[PDB]
Amino acid sequence: SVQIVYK
Amino acid sequence: SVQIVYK
Amino acid sequence: SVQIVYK
Amino acid sequence: SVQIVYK
Amino acid sequence: SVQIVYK
Amino acid sequence: SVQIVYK
Amino acid sequence: SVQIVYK
Amino acid sequence: SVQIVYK
Amino acid sequence: SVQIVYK
Amino acid sequence: SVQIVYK
Amino acid sequence: SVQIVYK
Amino acid sequence: SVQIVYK
Amino acid sequence: SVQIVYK
Amino acid sequence: SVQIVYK
Amino acid sequence: SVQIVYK
Amino acid sequence: CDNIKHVPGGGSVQIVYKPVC
Amino acid sequence: CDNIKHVPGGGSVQIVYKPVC
Amino acid sequence: CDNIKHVPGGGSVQIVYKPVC
Amino acid sequence: CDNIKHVPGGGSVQIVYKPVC
Amino acid sequence: CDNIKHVPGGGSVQIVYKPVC
Amino acid sequence: CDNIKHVPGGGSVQIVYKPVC
Amino acid sequence: CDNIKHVPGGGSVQIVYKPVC
Amino acid sequence: CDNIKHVPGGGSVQIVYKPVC
Amino acid sequence: CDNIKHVPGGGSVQIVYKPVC
Amino acid sequence: CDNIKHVPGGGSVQIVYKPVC
Amino acid sequence: CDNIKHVPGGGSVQIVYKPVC
Amino acid sequence: CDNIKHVPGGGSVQIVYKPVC
Amino acid sequence: CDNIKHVPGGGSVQIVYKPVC
Amino acid sequence: CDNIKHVPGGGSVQIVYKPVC
Amino acid sequence: CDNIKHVPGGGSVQIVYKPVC
Ligand SMILES: *Cc1cccc(C*)c1
Ligand SMILES: *Cc1cccc(C*)c1
Ligand SMILES: *Cc1cccc(C*)c1
Ligand SMILES: *Cc1cccc(C*)c1
Ligand SMILES: *Cc1cccc(C*)c1
Ligand SMILES: *Cc1cccc(C*)c1
Ligand SMILES: *Cc1cccc(C*)c1
Ligand SMILES: *Cc1cccc(C*)c1
Ligand SMILES: *Cc1cccc(C*)c1
Ligand SMILES: *Cc1cccc(C*)c1
Ligand SMILES: *Cc1cccc(C*)c1
Ligand SMILES: *Cc1cccc(C*)c1
Ligand SMILES: *Cc1cccc(C*)c1
Ligand SMILES: *Cc1cccc(C*)c1
Ligand SMILES: *Cc1cccc(C*)c1
Repeated sequence: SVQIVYK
Repeated sequence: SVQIVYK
Repeated sequence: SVQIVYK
Repeated sequence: SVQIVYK
Repeated sequence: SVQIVYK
Repeated sequence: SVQIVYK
Repeated sequence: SVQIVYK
Repeated sequence: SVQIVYK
Repeated sequence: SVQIVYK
Repeated sequence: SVQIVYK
Repeated sequence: SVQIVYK
Repeated sequence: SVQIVYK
Repeated sequence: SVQIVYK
Repeated sequence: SVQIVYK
Repeated sequence: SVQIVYK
Repeated sequence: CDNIKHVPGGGSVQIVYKPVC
Repeated sequence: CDNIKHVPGGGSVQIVYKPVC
Repeated sequence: CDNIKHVPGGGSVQIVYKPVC
Repeated sequence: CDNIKHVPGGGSVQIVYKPVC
Repeated sequence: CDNIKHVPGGGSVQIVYKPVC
Repeated sequence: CDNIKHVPGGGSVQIVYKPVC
Repeated sequence: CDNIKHVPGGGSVQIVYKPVC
Repeated sequence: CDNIKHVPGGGSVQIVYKPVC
Repeated sequence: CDNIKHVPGGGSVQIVYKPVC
Repeated sequence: CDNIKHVPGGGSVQIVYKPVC
Repeated sequence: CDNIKHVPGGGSVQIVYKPVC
Repeated sequence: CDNIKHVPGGGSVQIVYKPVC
Repeated sequence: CDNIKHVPGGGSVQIVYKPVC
Repeated sequence: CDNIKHVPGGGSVQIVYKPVC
Repeated sequence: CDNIKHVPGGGSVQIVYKPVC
């Protein structure tokens, strides 16, 4: 699972 | 599952 | 499942 | 299932 | 099932 | 080609 | 080719 | 080719 | 080729 | 080739 | 785009 | 893009 | 891109 | 890219 | 890239 | 195919050959 | 195929041959 | 295939041949 | 395949041959 | 395959032949 | 789809669910 | 999809779910 | 996908989930 | 994917999840 | 993927998860 | 495509571009 | 494609570009 | 592709570009 | 690809570029 | 690839470039 938080 | 939170 | 929250 | 919440 | 909530 | 023999 | 024999 | 014999 | 014999 | 014999 | 020139 | 020139 | 020249 | 020249 | 020249 | 309640009975054979869906 | 409640019964054979989906 | 509740019964045979999905 | 609740029963045979997914 | 709750039953045989995934 | 000049505007959401094409 | 000039704007979200193409 | 001129703008999010192509 | 001129802009996020290609 | 001119911009994040290619 | 007896003649060119089948 | 009797003749060129099958 | 009797003739060129199968 | 009787003739060139199979 | 009877003829060139299989 790709979990990316942008700022 | 792709979980992306943008700002 | 793609779960994207935009702002 | 695509679950997208916009603002 | 596409579940999109706009604002 | 589907070849089905029923009994 | 699907070849199915039922009994 | 799927060859299935049921009983 | 899938060859399955059931009983 | 998958060859499965069930009983 | 298919681009074929015949002679 | 398929680009074929025949002679 | 497939680029084939025949003669 | 496949580049084949036949003669 | 496959580059084959036949004769 | 959405919301399909497929309940095969006794000795039922269903064959779907090269669907696109 | 979404939300499929597949409940095979007794002696049920289902064959899906080369689907694309 | 999403949200599939596959519940095979007694003596059920399912064959999926070369799917793409 | 996402969110698949696969619950095989008694004597159930499932064969998936060369899937791409 | 993501979020698969595979719960085989009694005497269940599953064969996945050359998947790509 | 060929020669598509897709120019989304401000706050535009497009969802294409399981296309075959 | 061939010759697609995709030019997203400000705050544009595009989701393509399980395409085959 | 061939000859795709993808030029994302400011704050553009594109998600392609399990494509086959 | 052939001849893709991918030119991401400012603050652009692209996610490709389990492609086959 | 052949002939890909990938030119990321300022602050661009690209994630390719389990590709097959 | 099933049972296709394709017998090209002299100097015959056939191009199938992005089929799904 | 099943049971294809492909018999190319003299100087026959066949190109299949990105099939899914 | 199953049961393909491919018998190329004299000077026959066949190109399959990025198939999925 | 299963059961392929590939019998190339005289001066036959076959190119398979990045297949998945 | 299973059960492939590959019998190249005279002066036959076959090239398989980056297969996955
Ligand atoms: C509704 C449905 C049943 C079987 C196969 C497909 C692709 C769809
Ligand atoms: C709904 C469904 C059943 C079996 C195979 C597919 C691809 C889809
Ligand atoms: C829904 C489904 C069942 C079996 C195989 C696939 C690829 C999909
Ligand atoms: C849903 C699913 C079942 C078995 C194999 C695959 C690739 C997918
Ligand atoms: C969902 C799944 C089951 C078995 C094998 C694969 C590659 C995937
Ligand atoms: C024209 C187009 C847009 C999005 C997805 C597909 C497969 C095609
Ligand atoms: C035209 C296109 C857009 C996104 C995904 C695909 C497979 C195709
Ligand atoms: C055109 C395209 C965009 C993203 C992914 C694929 C497989 C194709
Ligand atoms: C065109 C493309 C973009 C990202 C991943 C793949 C496999 C293909
Ligand atoms: C075109 C491409 C981008 C990233 C990964 C792969 C396998 C392919
Ligand atoms: C019948 C046929 C010819 C060429 C390509 C396909 C996918 C099918
Ligand atoms: C029938 C056929 C010919 C060439 C390529 C494919 C995938 C299928
Ligand atoms: C039938 C066939 C011919 C060439 C390549 C593939 C993947 C399939
Ligand atoms: C049938 C076939 C021919 C060449 C390459 C592949 C992967 C398959
Ligand atoms: C059938 C086949 C021929 C050549 C290479 C592969 C991986 C498969």
